[PDB]
Amino acid sequence: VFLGFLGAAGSTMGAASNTLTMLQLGVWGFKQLQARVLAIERYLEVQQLLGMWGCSGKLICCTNVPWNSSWSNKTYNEIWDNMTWMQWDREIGNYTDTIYKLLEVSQFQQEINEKDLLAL
Amino acid sequence: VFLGFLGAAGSTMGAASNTLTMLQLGVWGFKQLQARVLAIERYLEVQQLLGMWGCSGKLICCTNVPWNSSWSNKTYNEIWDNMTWMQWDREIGNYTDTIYKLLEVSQFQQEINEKDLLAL
Amino acid sequence: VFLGFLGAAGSTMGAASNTLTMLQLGVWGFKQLQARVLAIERYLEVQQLLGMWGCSGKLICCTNVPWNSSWSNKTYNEIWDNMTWMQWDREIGNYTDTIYKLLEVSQFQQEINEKDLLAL
Amino acid sequence: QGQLVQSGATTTKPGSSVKISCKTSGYRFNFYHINWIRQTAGRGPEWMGWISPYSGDKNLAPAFQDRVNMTTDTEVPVTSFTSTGAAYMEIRNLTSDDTGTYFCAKGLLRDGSSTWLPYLWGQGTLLT
Amino acid sequence: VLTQSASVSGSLGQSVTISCTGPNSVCCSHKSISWYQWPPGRAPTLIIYEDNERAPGISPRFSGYKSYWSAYLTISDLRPEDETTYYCCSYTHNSGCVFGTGTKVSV
Ligand SMILES: *[C@@H]1O[C@H](CO)[C@@H](O[C@@H]2O[C@H](CO)[C@@H](O[C@@H]3O[C@H](CO[C@H]4O[C@H](CO)[C@@H](O)[C@H](O[C@H]5O[C@H](CO)[C@@H](O)[C@H](O)[C@@H]5O)[C@@H]4O)[C@@H](O)[C@H](O[C@H]4O[C@H](CO)[C@@H](O)[C@H](O)[C@@H]4O)[C@@H]3O)[C@H](O)[C@H]2NC(C)=O)[C@H](O)[C@H]1NC(C)=O
Repeated sequence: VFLGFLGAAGSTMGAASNTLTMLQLGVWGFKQLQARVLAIERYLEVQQLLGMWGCSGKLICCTNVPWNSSWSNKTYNEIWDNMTWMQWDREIGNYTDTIYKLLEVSQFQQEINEKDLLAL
Repeated sequence: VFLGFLGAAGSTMGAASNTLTMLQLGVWGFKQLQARVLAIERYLEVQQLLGMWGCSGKLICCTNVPWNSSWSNKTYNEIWDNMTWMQWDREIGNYTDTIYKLLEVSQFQQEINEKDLLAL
Repeated sequence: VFLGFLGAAGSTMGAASNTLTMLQLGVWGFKQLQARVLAIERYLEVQQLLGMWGCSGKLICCTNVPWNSSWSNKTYNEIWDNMTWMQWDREIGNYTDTIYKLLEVSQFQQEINEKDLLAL
Repeated sequence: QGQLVQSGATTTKPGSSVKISCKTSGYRFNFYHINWIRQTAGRGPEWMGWISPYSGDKNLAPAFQDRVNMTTDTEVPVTSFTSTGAAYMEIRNLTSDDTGTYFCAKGLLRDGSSTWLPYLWGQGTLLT
Repeated sequence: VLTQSASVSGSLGQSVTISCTGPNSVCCSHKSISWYQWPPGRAPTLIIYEDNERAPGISPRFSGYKSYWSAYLTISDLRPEDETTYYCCSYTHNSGCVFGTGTKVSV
């Protein structure tokens, strides 16, 4: 339903994310179905990744990966009070997959740390 | 598979929820597929909402929203020991979407409270 | 994407799991779609079960069910240092559904224990 | 399961060099070290050495360091978890002191701290 | 270099305990001890590995112990077939067995 939360696309990153304010087989029958499958393929594209980082059911999950300053050497105040999610994404878009892999191993090892912890 | 847990549909709310005791493209080929897509569209209808309330993987999640007595001014003993889930739903069906929105903001703010907590 | 993590299929169980090191409606149009639905039917086959055991977003979730020695009377050292996931599965494949049901009731009761705990 | 059938009990005189075979079955020959251990009649049971049918890595005792040649040819797949391998071992400057029954035994597990431990033994080969 | 008991024996119903000790080069706190049942001149049998672990199929009567200076092999509730010799190992994760002198028993 309401997956269009773009309402704060021109606002600063910290102002938007941190503190909100029966078919018939014809060309509308197979069109409307592929549009229904194409939507949930992509909802599971991300909810699977959110599960691989220990972030299932979380909009703001903190991680265990320090910030490599080579990704972006910019201050908290010149990110969350100056940039917008649309343009920050573009600036950090190149390293987006390195962080994903690295998030994945931080959660996998965290899964076995609690495994050694609950063994006592 | 076993999504038919209606076995206690005529029992009291507290007795039921609190303490249990290769196709061919023809008219059975496109029928059986739409029935397969129509099932998981709806499983993700609810599991997404369960994720937007901080309830992923929980059958009984407690929330942070006080009960507005205008929804139902009835006692715990005249709900969970007298009414059944089928008829309680109908009585409180009008405010069902107000509570959803309100659940959603309680979890979103709870996501940033722990964000301010883990920043220390 | 990378659902082929079989890379350690011939390794010991403890070496693998504990410490890693736009269509056209024709015969490629309906083939490619059913292959897309058949994939996420099965991803939700398991992620639903993982939700029914209190294991959403977890690769290694500890449970509350003691090991019935009639399932396998073998030692930790002759499992995780001698057997491989491929052949261990076959040896314990018969009781695989008894454990599922039993996992399900351990989590359901655990959901109401915390319900009685958060009521104070 | 698994069974390690050894070679024949043939005898030779000093100065020679005999090879002892060990044909495995019923288990993955690559997954466990093969281990030879000698029971000399005038000494204590002496461990000779294990080799890795997978890594090709060997480890002998310092009493056989420059005197024993241990090898294995590749395994023949039988099913998903069954192979058939052959294990060979010789002795260099052989004398009559090395008289006794020679055994071959596969390793215990394939991980942990007791990886190569001679668990499943063969039939032994009488020398003299 | 690894010495054990000279010899022991018991009767059907009681228990024995085979010693096993040596110098600090072979014994003990920094090494794993294994116990083998070995009829002389025949195929042996593993019974105990890394101190107190029982091999597969081994009856729960066999027990292993290891103080900081010696390792024992308790054979509770003897039977006729237990009349053999016994030897102990001394190994690490990457090494070879250092067997013992030998200890025989009977009922
Ligand atoms: C595929 O299947 C094979 C067969 O099972 C697997 O090979 C086995 O792997 C296990 C580990 O999973 C091995 O157990 C370890 O054995 C080593 C002994 O080797 C060490 O000592 C050698 C002699 O001194 C030395 O030469 C080695 O050093 C190099 O040399 C070899 C090649 O020459 C190389 O393979 C090495 O990697 C080194 O490069 C080596 O140091 C032993 O040291 C280990 O003990 C440590 O680790 C365990 C945990 O693993 C720990 O519990 C201990 O306390 C200790 O810290 C460990 O016992 C086994 O020897 C291998 N071979 C067999 C069983 O025949 C292979 O791993 C599988 N691969 C996959 C991808 O599935």
